[PDB]
Order: sequence, then structure tokens, then C-alpha cells
Amino acid sequence: RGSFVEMVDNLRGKSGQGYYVEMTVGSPPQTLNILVDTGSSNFAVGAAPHPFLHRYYQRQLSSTYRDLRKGVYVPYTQGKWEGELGTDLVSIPHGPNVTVRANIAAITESDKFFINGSNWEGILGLAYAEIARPDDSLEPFFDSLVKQTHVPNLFSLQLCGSVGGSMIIGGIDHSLYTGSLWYTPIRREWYYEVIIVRVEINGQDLKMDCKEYNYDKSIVDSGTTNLRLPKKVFEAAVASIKAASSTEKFPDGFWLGEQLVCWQAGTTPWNIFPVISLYLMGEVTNQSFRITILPQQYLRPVEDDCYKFAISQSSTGTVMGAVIMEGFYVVFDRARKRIGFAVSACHVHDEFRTAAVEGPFVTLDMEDCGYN
Ligand SMILES: C[C@@]1(c2cc(NC(=O)c3ccc(Cl)cn3)ccc2F)C[C@@H]2C[C@@H]2C(N)=N1
Ligand code: NA
Ligand code: NA
Repeated sequence: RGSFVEMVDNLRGKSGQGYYVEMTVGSPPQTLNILVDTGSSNFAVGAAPHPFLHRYYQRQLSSTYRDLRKGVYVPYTQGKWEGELGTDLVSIPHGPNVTVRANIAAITESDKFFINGSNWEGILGLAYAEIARPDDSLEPFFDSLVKQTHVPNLFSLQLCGSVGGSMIIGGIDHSLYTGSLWYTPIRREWYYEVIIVRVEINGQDLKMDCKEYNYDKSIVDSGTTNLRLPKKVFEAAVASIKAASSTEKFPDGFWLGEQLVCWQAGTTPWNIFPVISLYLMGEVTNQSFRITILPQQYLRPVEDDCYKFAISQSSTGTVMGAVIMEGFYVVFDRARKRIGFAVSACHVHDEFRTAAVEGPFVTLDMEDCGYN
């Protein structure tokens, strides 16, 4: 507990392509790089020679594979994947020294799913069975892990945003954060659902009814780049962000993520851009805490130094993607139905401002903030 030197730095990735961990499937073990995704619940791997893939799961080579004789078609708003379900033995080489029999969707056909030029070949959905496809009877990887081993029911993520970080499976590594962890309840075990109770731009409250902030849910999701905000909250937030930075002018298309903005190298004016704070429901009645991120988190480098504005409007509720998570060490404390936040020891900041996790604050009617 508290120290897992072998799992430190077990995450890799490239800007814009997410964070992946090395996994092995089958016997003899086939090594695959697998996207870490707290926003879905399927363990799904390329199983056929798609041209974007460095490698793929060759079921025929594994003696331990078992067919479930069942398919699954998974559409997303963007693209889709289809696959054949089965189980096989799975390990994480830079994780616990264990091997589990896990469900695997062997992806046979996909569209707008794999990233051309990425170094990952599947996805590890770390959320709950409730959102598993085709249904909640398909046991997610982490459930199998905890059922079959002595690994404690929790994991933590340090996303450092070329990119890298750590996934600590079964515990917490105190070297990965500074100060104290603050916990928010997991409202319901499907996505990692939480409740935002107040939002500030540069310490200035949006003063929206807090139900708007969670319309229709707020989740913590490592498989999404942006901080996504419900439309109505997004509108107020940009309005306030534009004002806080009106010292400079940018095309309206920029704020809508329709064009990049660029500066002469080493001259990105971080200081004109405001901090963004989310107050989250605390563990105690009428107690909250807040997390603060910098323009370093929401202004994403793209490759002048060109940046994309990564706060975007949503119709699926608030998504705390990599923009939020890169600022923090995040503990998915499944055993206690709570999520912990602490300032990440690796987060990008400057000499004037850092990410922050602060509490306690007194916040009333926090239960009214959840959409039903
Ligand atoms: C499974 C899903 C998903 C995530 C990804 N994620 C990424 O490509 C990605 C890119 C950059 C980052 Cl920082 C994280 N993830 C790709 C495909 C995909 F289907 C679908 C919906 C996007 C939601 C999610 N978390 N996972
Ligand atoms: Na166990
Ligand atoms: Na620490």
C-alpha cells in the first residue's frame, strides 16, 4: 500500500491520441498496447489486419482462448466497432504479478475507431458492467481482476500531458501527488459518475442552477481529451472566459473548436487566460472541495506554436476528460464508491500558477445538483 515502483510510468502516448498500457493476452502471451478508458466498460482489441494497427490479437495462436459464440455491434456517435466475444488469459506486464481470465471483444470490423498513426490496438474499459456491451452480464476486466485475485478494488491514474503517466492497479502511490487527496462520491456505478456543485472562472462563479452542471450526468473519463460541458453551461463558461482574456481577441471559431490559434514560439500568453474551478460534492453533508486547472490543460498543443481550445459543449453531460485529469492524481476508489483528487506531481504549469485541490468548502443543497 502506498508504493508501487514497478507500475510507475507504465503509461505512454502521443498528444491527442490518449494514454495506453502494455497488456498481454492468451498463451503464449501476445503483447498489445491498450488505451486506458474510464469512460467505457469493454475490453476490446483489434483481431484482424486493419491497416492502422501495429499488431492485433490472433486468437488462433492462443491455447487458452474460449469462444463465447456471441457477437457484439458497438456504435458510437462518431464511429463503430463489431466483434466476437470470448475469454482468454490476460496480464499487465507493468502491473500486478497476476493473470486473469477476462472477456475480450475481438474486433473484426471497425470504422473511425482506431487512430491512424497511434501506437494502440485496443481499449480497456475500466467503468462498470451497467454500461458493458451487449449487456451487464459481460463482466468488465476490472471486475474479473478483483474476483479472481487479491488485488484491492481500486486503481489510480496519473496522466502527464511525448505523453505518459502511471496506472496503479490495486493501490495508490504517494509519490505521484502532492498535498492531500479529496474524495467525491461515485453517485452511481455505471460510468464514474460524480456531481459538480459549483463552477468558477478565475474565482468568479457562473451562478447557474447547479443542476445545469450535471445535465444529464457528469463523469470522469480518460478516453476523452476535452473538458466537455453541457451546452448551457458551456455558453456561460466561454462568455466568462472570453471576458477574462479580452486583453486579446480571437476568432469566434476558435472558442467553438473550429480553428486553431497560433503564437510565435515561446510566447503563448498563458497569463491572459483564466483558471477554471470545479467544486465537487464532498464526503460529508454540506461539505465540498474544488479542483482548479490552468490554460496549460485546456489549451492543447497541436503539431508557430498552434493550440486547440479543448473545452467543448456537450449533449451527454459534463465530461472530465484528459483536460481535467492531466492536472491531477485521480483515485478510482471502487471499494468505497468514491473518487479522489490530488495535485499531480507531474502536471504542466508555470512559475505563476499551479493546479489545485482545495477544501473544505461549505455548500448547501448539493443533492439538488444531480439530474434525475
Ligand atoms: C470507447 C470510447 C472511445 C475513446 C477513444 N479515445 C481516444 O481516442 C482518446 C484520444 C485522446 C485522449 Cl486524451 C483519450 N482518448 C477512441 C475511440 C473510442 F471509441 C468511445 C467514446 C469516446 C468515449 C470513450 N471514453 N470511449
Ligand atoms: Na479478490
Ligand atoms: Na505525496
